[PDB]
Amino acid sequence: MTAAEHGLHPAEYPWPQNGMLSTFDHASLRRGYQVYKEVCAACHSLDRIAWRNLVGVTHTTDEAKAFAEELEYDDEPDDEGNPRKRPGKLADYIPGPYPNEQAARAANQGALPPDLSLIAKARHGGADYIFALLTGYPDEPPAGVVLAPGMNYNPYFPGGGIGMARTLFDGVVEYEDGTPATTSQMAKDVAAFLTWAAEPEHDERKKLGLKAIIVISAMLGLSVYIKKFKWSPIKNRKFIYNPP
Amino acid sequence: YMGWWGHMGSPPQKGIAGYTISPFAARPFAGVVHAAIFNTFRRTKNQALFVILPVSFFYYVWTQASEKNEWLYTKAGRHELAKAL
Amino acid sequence: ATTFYNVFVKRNSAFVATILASAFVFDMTFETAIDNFWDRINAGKQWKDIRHKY
Amino acid sequence: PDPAIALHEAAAEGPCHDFKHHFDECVERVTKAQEAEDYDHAEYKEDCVEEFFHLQHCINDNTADKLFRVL
Amino acid sequence: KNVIIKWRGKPIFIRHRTSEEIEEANEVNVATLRDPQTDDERVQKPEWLVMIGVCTHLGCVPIGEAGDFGGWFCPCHGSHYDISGRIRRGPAPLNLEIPEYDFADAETLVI
Amino acid sequence: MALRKKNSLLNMANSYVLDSPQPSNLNYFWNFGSLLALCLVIQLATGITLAMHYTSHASLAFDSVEHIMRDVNFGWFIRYAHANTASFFFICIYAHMGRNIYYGSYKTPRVLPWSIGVIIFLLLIITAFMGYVLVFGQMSLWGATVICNLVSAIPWLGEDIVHFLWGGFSVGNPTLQRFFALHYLMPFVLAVFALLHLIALHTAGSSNPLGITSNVDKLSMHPYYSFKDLITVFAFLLMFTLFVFFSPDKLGHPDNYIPANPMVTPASIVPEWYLLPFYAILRAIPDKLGGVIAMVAAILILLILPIVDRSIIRGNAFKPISKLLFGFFICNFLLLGVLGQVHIEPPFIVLGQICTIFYFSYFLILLPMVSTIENIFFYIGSL
Amino acid sequence: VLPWSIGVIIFLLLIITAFMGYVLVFGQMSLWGATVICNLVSAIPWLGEDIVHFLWGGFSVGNPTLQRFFALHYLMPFVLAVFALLHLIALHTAGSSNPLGITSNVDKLS
Amino acid sequence: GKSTYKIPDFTPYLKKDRNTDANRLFSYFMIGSFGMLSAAGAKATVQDFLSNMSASADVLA
Amino acid sequence: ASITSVVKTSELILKSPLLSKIVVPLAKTYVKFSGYRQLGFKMNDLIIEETPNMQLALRRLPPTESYDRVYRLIRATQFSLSHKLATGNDITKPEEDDHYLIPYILDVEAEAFEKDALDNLEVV
Ligand code: HEC
Ligand code: HEM
Ligand code: HEM
Ligand code: HEM
Ligand SMILES: CCCCCCCCCCCCO[C@@H]1O[C@H](CO)[C@@H](O[C@H]2O[C@H](CO)[C@@H](O)[C@H](O)[C@H]2O)[C@H](O)[C@H]1O
Ligand SMILES: CCCCCCCCCCCCO[C@@H]1O[C@H](CO)[C@@H](O[C@H]2O[C@H](CO)[C@@H](O)[C@H](O)[C@H]2O)[C@H](O)[C@H]1O
Ligand code: FES
Repeated sequence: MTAAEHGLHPAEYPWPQNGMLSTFDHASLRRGYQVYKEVCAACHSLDRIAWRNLVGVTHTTDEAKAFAEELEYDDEPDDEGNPRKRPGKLADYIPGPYPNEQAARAANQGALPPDLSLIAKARHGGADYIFALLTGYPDEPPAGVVLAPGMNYNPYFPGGGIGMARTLFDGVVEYEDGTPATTSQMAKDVAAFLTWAAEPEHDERKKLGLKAIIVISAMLGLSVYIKKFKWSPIKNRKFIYNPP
Repeated sequence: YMGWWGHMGSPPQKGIAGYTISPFAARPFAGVVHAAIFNTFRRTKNQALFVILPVSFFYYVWTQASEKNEWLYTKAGRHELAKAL
Repeated sequence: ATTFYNVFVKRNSAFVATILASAFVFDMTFETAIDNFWDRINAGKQWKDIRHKY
Repeated sequence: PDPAIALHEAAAEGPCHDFKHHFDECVERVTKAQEAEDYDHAEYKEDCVEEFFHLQHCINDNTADKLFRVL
Repeated sequence: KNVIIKWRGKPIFIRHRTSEEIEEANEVNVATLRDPQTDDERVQKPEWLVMIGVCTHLGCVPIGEAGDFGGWFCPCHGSHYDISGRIRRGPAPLNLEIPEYDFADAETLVI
Repeated sequence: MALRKKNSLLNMANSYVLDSPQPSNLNYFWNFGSLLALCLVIQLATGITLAMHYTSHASLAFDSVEHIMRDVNFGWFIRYAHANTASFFFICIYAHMGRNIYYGSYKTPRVLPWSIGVIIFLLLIITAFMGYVLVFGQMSLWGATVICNLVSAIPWLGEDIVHFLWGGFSVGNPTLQRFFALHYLMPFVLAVFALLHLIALHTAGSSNPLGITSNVDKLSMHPYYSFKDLITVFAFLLMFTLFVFFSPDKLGHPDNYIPANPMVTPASIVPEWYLLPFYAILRAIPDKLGGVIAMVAAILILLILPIVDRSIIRGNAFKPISKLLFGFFICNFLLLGVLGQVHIEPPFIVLGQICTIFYFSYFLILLPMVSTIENIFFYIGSL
Repeated sequence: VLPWSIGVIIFLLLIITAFMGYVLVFGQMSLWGATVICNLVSAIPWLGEDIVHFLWGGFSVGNPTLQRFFALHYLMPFVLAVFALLHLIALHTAGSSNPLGITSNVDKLS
Repeated sequence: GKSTYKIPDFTPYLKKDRNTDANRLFSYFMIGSFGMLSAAGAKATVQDFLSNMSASADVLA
Repeated sequence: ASITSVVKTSELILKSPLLSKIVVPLAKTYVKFSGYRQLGFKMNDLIIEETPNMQLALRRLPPTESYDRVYRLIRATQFSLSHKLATGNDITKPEEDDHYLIPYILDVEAEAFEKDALDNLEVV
């Protein structure tokens, strides 16, 4: 295939979580949530994440309950069997911007913005791909590229024409922690956030792996001593042959 | 073709004396350094060709094929690609 | 040294008891040790490090 | 302002200068070819995507580490 | 325009072919066709190309309007289908299957 | 008489795992048997656990796998362990088969354990393929679509058989539910055949790396091979740990984290890495039916090794030409694997055909020729 | 004695197998069966309640319980088959008894 | 080479202090360490693995 | 393959001057690279014995030859498991690599093959 048809492969950026012993930077996760909430959530759902999932990762229980309680969700019917709404609880999932695929496509000139809960695992490249894509819209498409209508040129996207326009510009978000919200900063934060969303066990997983590595290594060393110890009579056997 | 202990199906053995010592009387790692270095070198040297020849050949094949494929799908390779299809 | 052998190793019941008691202690202490180490190499990164702002 | 802008410009003028020049020369050719009439009724319409990829791939290799260091 | 109707989980391509499209399809000599068929064998109504939009090679779905015979292009192995949905270039052995469809009305078909 | 020998039940365990007489010189490649037993146990334990959380309905399957990943305590571990151990099962099985081919374990008197083994290998492929579909992501669906449409090439009845297996006209809910039931069952069948190949082997006992009788010099299976098996268990668990905890998605394909969409076809449908050589063989034949036959024949042709190996000597330890030929065979099998994942483009099309010819010609031409000539060289060379 | 004693275990597994199968329908008897029978485990002193909640996978019989009973109900018949085979292998040493209770070693039939 | 009462040379492998309690104790420390980590590892494995059967996070909510 | 086949084919080659001139040097190098002599084996020790014919030929070995074979197998097995090679007198010298078994197996097979032929005789 042409390189165009594949898409440009994203650089390997040094993410905080790269590294056998490294967790996510939780302050980055929190900032990334704020970018999701203010920019992506206009078009993209995050359906697999519940309000409770933010608690003790990015937000305290109170902050998360506040976010949930601002929304209305479908309750069980009342006593006359009429539909009712309730305020959100921590067990509720973060609600999407569109009721169905058709509504989503109608709002996006035919293109369907995917759910972002797994997008970091669902693309070759992971965080690097999300980062590269959001930061990689050239001012002008390379001379000779013919974009289909409602497409934007982005070399990281396979085929080059993506239905999502550039969305991150310096100062579209005002971070609550005083971090300067440059395009690159916001892309790094949101890409961290989405990576966490795709694999929320990541921090625990790597810590348990460290314990496992240590114990299994020790057992491997000792198993070799024990093997050599038990086998030494067979290895050290000697013969004397006298033909009868 | 195989029996069990006591009637394993060996031809009759006679004339071999076997000697060994207890695991507790032996140093399990005796001469391990010499073996790890000199013995492994001997054993590897003896088998090296049987790995190197097929691996080097198939790697060369793949390298040539992947480089040609890459070149055919460039601008420069347009004409050669047109003929190949 | 004979003493150590006679007490903890000679009877298998004692040896297995010693192994399991050691396993218990190792399990508890190793947990604690890894926890602290993990917190030091990932310092200022974890929620516990930023929680105080909220 | 966005740190990436400066780093990308510096890497284009410096370690990726040969690729910068390739892309530039490509663009010149293609624009000129589009300017000429009966371009729309041509068999092969040249793009500059290949050269663009070579340049971007190069810039990213020289910038990735530096950029994430300043965020 | 070409529509995509799900019918038994497989996609159905329905194209409302223009006059000049019909003409383009009626050109190719039957002789030079992996699967030799004329458009008249395929459609029961020249303005309604109804096909099962699964590629005959392995079973990917061709992206329409794309191709080299400007019909359908299977992106998987690069097989090109026609405006009749006949195979022209690439791995695919047969032309895109035609379902059993009947025009109940002139404005509605059942598949 | 000792209880382990007296009591009928205990005696069966004893005969297989404790007093079993083994050659005293088995090398580390005899340890894959027990690793495959460990993989089979891990897959049963993790598999039964996932079955307690998985829902086989197509409207819920993908979501149930997300629930396992996100909500179930240690669900992530159980899921990744199950998925990665499937890859390790194939690494161990290819190693075990490689050992058997290099050391002539397929020769008399061990043709029967070998032939049952070939069937175990087929059941493992089917088991792993069905398990892959259960996720109901894009690779799940497009895998089941492609693979079950190959059955359509069976003449006359093929189409009918496909629709019967799918339970409908496409891969959908009926297919998913039936694959769940079968994927649960197949590992138990596989376990039974694994046990049959061992019972068959018990008549001759293990071969050994010299290819001579071991009846002269035996060692109890325990403790010597017990403790030797622990070393490879810990080595395996180290590799397992690196994948499961540190890189759980390295062996997989991102496309399976997109829910199945019968309309949208993914960028590239490639099977799981361990199926790739057979997939390359299938692509090499242009005819649909031809390709399917070739792909099946690539597995069943192992059944003729007992015939086509004409050597008077068991195994390759002492046969320099056979060793070289085997090296080329193994590397070609890996090249086939790699060609299974490239695009169907020049120059890989022709290359894949050559590698396919080489694969078959090993069994049909080269091994019979080379083994015949080595017979003559040993005799003349030692006169 | 050994074939008999393994047999007693086969009988226990059959009861468990049949009980879980009954729950899978998720009708009224399914639910109320699982509720009452798994609350007998609550009588185990000290840990009983904890064990019940662990088996149910929650605080009541619900979806977690149903999914786990499905997996177990599928599996238990295979375990039962293995024990059935063990009791026969155990019996092979003595052979079948017969209605007179005497040896049959004197007069056998294939 | 002929006499079977002349035990072959084992001096490269024989420990001088082979009959001491010190000597046995050491090897049992290795065996016991291995048993200890295996016990700790099995406990960890079982406890973590079976916890899947406890109420999941969605249920606990 | 049958030992008979191997022996007959080898004799055809040794007869032809041309063929022997090119094959005998190759076979000598093959045997040197094969390396069975470095484990103290004689060639015949490597022939597969789990066949009725070969079991019979081994039973017909003179007791001394049989005792020596058992020792060579045990010694080689020990070098194998130790990952050591034979040294000194344990290495099989080319002059010691005698075909002790070939005569016996050729007799066993001769009879077996005659038996098969004669089972198919047709009175004319
Ligand atoms: C107002 C619309 C809109 C906004 C704002 C938006 N997106 Fe998108 N996005 C889309 C659409 C439409 C697509 C589908 C593009 C296509 O498939 O051609 C998309 C696609 C994506 C993809 C997948 C591309 C692929 O490989 O399939 C990712 C990742 C993504 N968006 C992330 C984000 C992030 C992160 C943000 C903001 C921080 C964001 N988007 C903002 C509309 C939007
Ligand atoms: C679940 C899969 C399998 C398991 C658990 C299994 C297990 C084992 C075990 C434990 C042994 C004895 C120890 C050893 O030599 O490693 C063995 C030997 C053998 N297996 Fe397998 N096996 C499996 C699959 C296969 C396959 C696919 C084949 C062949 C295609 C095969 C053919 C053999 C043969 C021929 C032997 C005898 C080898 C010898 O000792 O010389 N097995 N297997
Ligand atoms: C040889 C044994 C087995 C092999 C090779 C095997 C292989 C697989 C594979 C490859 C998958 C796809 C994994 C993924 O990518 O997520 C899978 C999924 C699954 N397997 Fe198995 N499996 C085996 C045994 C079992 C058994 C015994 C069960 C018991 C029910 C089981 C239950 C499942 C379930 C529920 C899934 C779907 C959930 C998931 O994808 O994780 N498996 N299996
Ligand atoms: C799946 C359930 C079972 C199966 C398939 C099974 C099958 C058999 C078979 C085939 C025999 C030999 C023929 C016969 O005497 O009828 C037998 C004998 C026997 N079974 Fe069972 N059995 C099962 C359950 C049980 C149970 C629950 C017990 C005891 C509680 C039991 C105890 C025995 C005994 C003691 C014998 C020997 C009787 C004799 O021949 O004198 N079995 N069983
Ligand atoms: C591998 C997992 C461990 C469980 C055991 C595997 C189950 C398979 C066992 C069922 C098959 C029957 O197994 C068969 O039984 C008898 C006794 O048990 C063995 O018989 C062998 O051992 C006994 C004493 O140990 C001797 O009297 C006999 O001369 C010898 O051949 C057979 O060699 C074996 O083939
Ligand atoms: C016959 C065997 C006896 C019965 C077996 C008992 C099975 C279940 C027992 C404990 C399961 C729940 O018990 C619980 O385990 C989990 C992890 O395993 C522990 O959880 C702890 O470690 C994990 C990682 O290891 C962290 O994600 C968690 O935040 C932390 O609290 C709890 O501290 C313990 O309370
Ligand atoms: S699947 Fe349609 S081109 Fe191969």
